[PDB]
Amino acid sequence: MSYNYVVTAQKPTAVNGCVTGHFTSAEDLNLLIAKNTRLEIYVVTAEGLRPVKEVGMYGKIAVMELFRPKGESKDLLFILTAKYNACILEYKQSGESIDIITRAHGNVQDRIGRPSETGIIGIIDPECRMIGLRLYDGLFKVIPLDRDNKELKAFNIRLEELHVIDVKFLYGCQAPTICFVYQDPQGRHVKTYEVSLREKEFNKGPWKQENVEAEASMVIAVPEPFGGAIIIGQESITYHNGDKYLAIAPPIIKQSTIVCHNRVDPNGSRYLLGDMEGRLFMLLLEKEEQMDGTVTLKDLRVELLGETSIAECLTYLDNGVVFVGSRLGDSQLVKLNVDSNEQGSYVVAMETFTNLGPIVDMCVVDLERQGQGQLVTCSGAFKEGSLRIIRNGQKLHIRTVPLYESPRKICYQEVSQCFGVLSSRIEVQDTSGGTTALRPSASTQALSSSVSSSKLFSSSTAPHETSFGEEVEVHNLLIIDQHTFEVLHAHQFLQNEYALSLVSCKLGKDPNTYFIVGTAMVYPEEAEPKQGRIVVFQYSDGKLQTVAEKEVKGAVYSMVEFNGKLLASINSTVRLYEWTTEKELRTECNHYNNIMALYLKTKGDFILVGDLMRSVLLLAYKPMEGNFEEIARDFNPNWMSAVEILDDDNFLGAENAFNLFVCQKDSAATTDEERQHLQEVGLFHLGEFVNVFCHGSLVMQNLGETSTPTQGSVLFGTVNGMIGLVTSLSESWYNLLLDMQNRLNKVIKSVGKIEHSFWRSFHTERKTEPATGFIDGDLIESFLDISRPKMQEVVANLQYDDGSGMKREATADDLIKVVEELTRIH
Amino acid sequence: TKPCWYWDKKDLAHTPSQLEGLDPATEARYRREGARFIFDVGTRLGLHYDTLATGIIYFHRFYMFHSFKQFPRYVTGACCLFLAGKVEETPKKCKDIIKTARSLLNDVQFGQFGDDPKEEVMVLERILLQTIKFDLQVEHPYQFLLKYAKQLKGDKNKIQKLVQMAWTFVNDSLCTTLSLQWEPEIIAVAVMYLAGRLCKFEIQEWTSKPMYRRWWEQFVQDVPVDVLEDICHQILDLYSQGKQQMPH
Amino acid sequence: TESDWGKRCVDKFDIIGIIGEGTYGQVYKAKDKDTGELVALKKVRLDNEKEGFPITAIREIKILRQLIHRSVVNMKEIVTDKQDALDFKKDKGAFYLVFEYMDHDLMGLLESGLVHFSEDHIKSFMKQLMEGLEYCHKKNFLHRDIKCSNILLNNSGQIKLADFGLARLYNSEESRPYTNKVITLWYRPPELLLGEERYTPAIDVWSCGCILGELFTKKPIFQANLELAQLELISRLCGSPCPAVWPDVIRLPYFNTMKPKKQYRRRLREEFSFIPSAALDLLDHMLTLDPSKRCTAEQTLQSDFLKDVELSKMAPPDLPHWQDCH
Ligand SMILES: CC[C@H](CO)Nc1nc(NCc2ccc3ccccc3c2)c2ncn(C(C)C)c2n1
Repeated sequence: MSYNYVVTAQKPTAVNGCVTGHFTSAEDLNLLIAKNTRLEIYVVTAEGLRPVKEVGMYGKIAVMELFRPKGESKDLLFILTAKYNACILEYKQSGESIDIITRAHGNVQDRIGRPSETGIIGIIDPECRMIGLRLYDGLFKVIPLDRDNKELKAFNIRLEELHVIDVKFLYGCQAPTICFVYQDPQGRHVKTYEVSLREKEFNKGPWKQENVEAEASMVIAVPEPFGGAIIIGQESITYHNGDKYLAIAPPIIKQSTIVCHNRVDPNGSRYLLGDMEGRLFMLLLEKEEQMDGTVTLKDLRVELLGETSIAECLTYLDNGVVFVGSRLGDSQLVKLNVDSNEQGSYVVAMETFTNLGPIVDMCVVDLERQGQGQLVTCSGAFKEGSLRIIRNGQKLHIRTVPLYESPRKICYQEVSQCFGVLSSRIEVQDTSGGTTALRPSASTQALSSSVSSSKLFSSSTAPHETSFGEEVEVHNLLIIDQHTFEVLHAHQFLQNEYALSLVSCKLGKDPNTYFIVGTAMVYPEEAEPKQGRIVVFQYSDGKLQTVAEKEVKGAVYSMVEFNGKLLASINSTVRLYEWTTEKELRTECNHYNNIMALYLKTKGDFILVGDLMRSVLLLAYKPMEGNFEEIARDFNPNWMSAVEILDDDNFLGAENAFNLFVCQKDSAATTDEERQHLQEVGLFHLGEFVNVFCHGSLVMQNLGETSTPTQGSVLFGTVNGMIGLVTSLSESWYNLLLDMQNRLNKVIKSVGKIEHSFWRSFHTERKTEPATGFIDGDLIESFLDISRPKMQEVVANLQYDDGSGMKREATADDLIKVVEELTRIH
Repeated sequence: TKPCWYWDKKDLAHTPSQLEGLDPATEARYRREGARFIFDVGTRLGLHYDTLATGIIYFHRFYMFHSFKQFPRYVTGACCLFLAGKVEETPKKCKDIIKTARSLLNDVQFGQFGDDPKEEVMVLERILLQTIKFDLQVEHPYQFLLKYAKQLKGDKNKIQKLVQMAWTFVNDSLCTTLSLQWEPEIIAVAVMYLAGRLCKFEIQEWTSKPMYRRWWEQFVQDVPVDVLEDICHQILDLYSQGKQQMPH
Repeated sequence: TESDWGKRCVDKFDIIGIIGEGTYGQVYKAKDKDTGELVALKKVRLDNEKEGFPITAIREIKILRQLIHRSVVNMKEIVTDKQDALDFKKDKGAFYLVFEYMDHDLMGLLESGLVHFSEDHIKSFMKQLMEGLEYCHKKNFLHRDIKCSNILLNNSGQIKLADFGLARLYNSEESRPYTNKVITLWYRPPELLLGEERYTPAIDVWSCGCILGELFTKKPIFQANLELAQLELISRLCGSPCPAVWPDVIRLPYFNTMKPKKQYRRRLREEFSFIPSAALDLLDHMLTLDPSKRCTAEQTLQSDFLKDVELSKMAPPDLPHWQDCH
């Protein structure tokens, strides 16, 4: 068996959702921000936000909504986790003591059901009579909000429309009414149903089905006076209410997909709309009063306000202060002005909240020779793309390097005192037949620049037609100084060539240090790339020189230096190249029993391969024979997102289900079959998507004791910005910390009353296994935050083992010292 | 696709056994003794008649490729029965076959098994499988005797007498190389034909074509009486050579 | 000739790698040096010599040389390790069962979560499987290990059944004693959970029905660890076994022993209401408690769901091979 420990070095930073309400007091205005597994509670002031409370939940926050049922003084909060843990929460404050109350809780998972394409949707009635959940195709789940439903028991109503895009409860209806956009073979339509708690079924809705735009994406519930709904698409915005139908199709919104909406004026007169290019719009409802005294919607208007960070969630708060909750870039507070500035914009940034964004890749480098290490991340996407320099100093100090284009891979080249970074920018087919970039960015603002003139694929004869307005990716290799982070050089790859892998190394007997890039020729027609390049560059005297190119019959997904040779993965094939005295790559040996060789790691003559679906395979280079040999494979099927070698026997992997596992050689060599079986000894649900695993640590280790129970250091970056660390334990130390976890889980009160053991259980749509081989360091590190009575309750009857003393009782003060040492590695 | 498992009578003059100096009578004797050894061992163990026949067919085929002087026949027989049990889903442990083989064989005969009987048998299974070309599925006259008899309608007792007499002739034919000369379908017809002559029955009357004097043609196409008579002659030769007489 | 099996050496195949772990030996991917055909080799080791050549392999050899159908895996030949020269006693080399290589196995596609089946995709999948099962059933063979892993899919969309290690002939005339624990618990029929021991070919139909439901949910229907818990899950969906729906349930060894928590009513149509009507009717008939009332393979092919499915229009599963990296 294997024993490992996982801690969070940086908590998730990307904003997944934000709501405004009166949660902490019926008097205050609150903003609740939901980062993955973390809830942040703020109070709105005239300058900005006052933080008041933050809690963690043992689950990814999927639905977060505020409601105030009749009889309550203040808003209550509903949170549903991605594993279907539901709960209703209340804020309670006693002087200086702030705590969160779990008013109702339960798990609403159905034994049988198909998870929907558009994900979990949760909505609440305007009269707070029920919670609507869209969890599975063809079903609508209702949790009625009666006083007695403390377990959140619910029933399903059959829903004929299997493919629902979005559903929201409508305002201004006699009985609970849902408006949903759904898709069937005839296109997309908007339909309404009524929800009867007494009959537990749908009844016919207030207004007829209407066919809507093919890409109708979002449903807006318009409050009275207007009533009805607004449906946002790619080209048009439509209002539907009974007989009335309006449609505005302004050309400005066709340019970029609108992803978020928020209400500004409670009367429904004004809404905010945001799009993927970061633009912020105002949607205006023009009122017309009839002599009857009724107010009808006269027209719709869309007005461009300015630019924000590419926003996942928008919240208007009060005054002109809008909170831009971003998942791909930094979140923001911005102020909307009545008068535009001299550039024509009504939006001026107030504050910027750091978001490490998607961490596509990262490396650890000692820039100052401090014997510490600094973490350089490829963070963000599109106009939010950046590099982030991260060091320990008690908080993390983070420098941001804006690129305004997507960073893909990073590798450090000390000889050149610079970084090599792969990046891609979006250009659009223009009337010249070529393409035009939407904004200047790192690859266009380089000091010196170059473009591949390779003739490898120039024979073409394969037609690829272009339509005006279509997007393309343009890929570049950026040479960036390690001190100024100035883009010294930008090399642009071939049209339709994607840069997928990057290394910096010396090969063979060649004293030169090269940047080597693996690419793939990507055409929309192809299911899987069938052409690619390995390119050897040399960065010398401010210019990048193309040294050699090797044509391959696939995508070079991963490369790594291997004992002076170049190890590259081309589709299924894993290949080892030698670097000749003629400065060309020469194939030595190949391995072909793969589905798709997405990831490669090495140690000595051993190679770890990560497959798209066949988990991880341990290969070995046999120098006596000049070829590969399969040592062992993890025959259990997992979709890999990243891999890493812990030691000669233990191997770490991350699954696309937000799970981590460790495989070991069976080390019971009585039969060849046992040796070739990698056994999954560790299983753990991280809750994050791990893009990159990197050996290293950010703690200051020079001139220090640097002694800890833990051995080893692997850092990993995730899509939500979370950075974590995996380290190894001895059997004795694991058992102590594991036994302590079981004791802590009985003592510590969970938000929503979610069992910790459940949360960390390995989970896919098809399996759920109890965690094994992993200590939740974030749980262990919480021992230092629980009250003294609880600490002493935890240590009761706790014995140590395999120590100098076989059995040794633990005191509260003894464990405080142990945990504090564990806090020193992160 | 599939191998050919039938030889001409004339070809049996050139088995490995014959060419190593064994005369035709001796090889015929060895085949009877090996087959009957298989039959007796498996009967003591309670084995289905198909399992006994399958082992015997493996045995007969084996010695079309090997000589009796280099492969002791009772070891081969025991191995054939051991494999037959697994093929026909009537498995037996090799130790139990040895135990029974020892009970039935004298001291000289059991000498063939050498110092370690089980090992000599288990080791041979490799050669057996390669010899029979991994063609394990075998059909036997029994299923055709019953399939064809079911299509006869008439006096219940005369037909049952026909079947049992023919069934006995099938059991007796396993001691011969007929298994190597004619498909089982033909064997089943030949034994029905022989029992009919011995019982003075006119089988055509029991068929759906009572005026079709060559009654068997509706069961087995393209079979001349010559073939059925050759089979009948060879079966009765066993009875005449021995002291046993036709069952009747 | 092509029929002289067991003599050709495994030297004739370049071994690419180890695809999986088998019952009687590991399974390897290989390429024929002469033709370039990718083949799958199942290693049979008789060196254990506890009871000689494994019966599991004997069954697969015996049966698969008889069965010829598009939806049944083809055994191409049997090859051997370099044999010891003139020393058959010392020869401990193994034999290899040569099979056609299949790109993927259903479990792998589903567990990785890398496949989506539309109604049309499921029609093409089930028709091939049930036609293959019918071929086997018309030939009176029972698979007895139908599980997602044993169903094998090529990227074209051709479906082939594979592991016949537990297959045995079925006689309606002569009831025979059979082994009670045959199929994986998740795909095991209720009759065998109660210990039938004389089971029908409808055991394989139940398993295929569990797969049918799974293809619409991407999750197995009856996931349990213990035989009783499995009967409980089946009962929650299909209804509790009782003479009202299964007159002969009272004859089964464990009927009185393994009672479910309640005498549940059948809800299969309610919990599967998101399934298309033709499929729900097929599922309802395939997941019938009483094996003598459970539909046959032929009856499934004469259903509104699979009857008019044109097999020429192969309709492959939607498997992503790019953009899955990022
Ligand atoms: C019998 C157990 C196996 C494993 O589950 N099943 C199995 N799997 C086959 N291919 C799918 C497959 C499975 C695993 C892989 C791993 C890496 C790379 C490629 C892989 C491909 C296959 N091809 C042909 N056969 C014959 C033997 C019927 C097969 N038997």
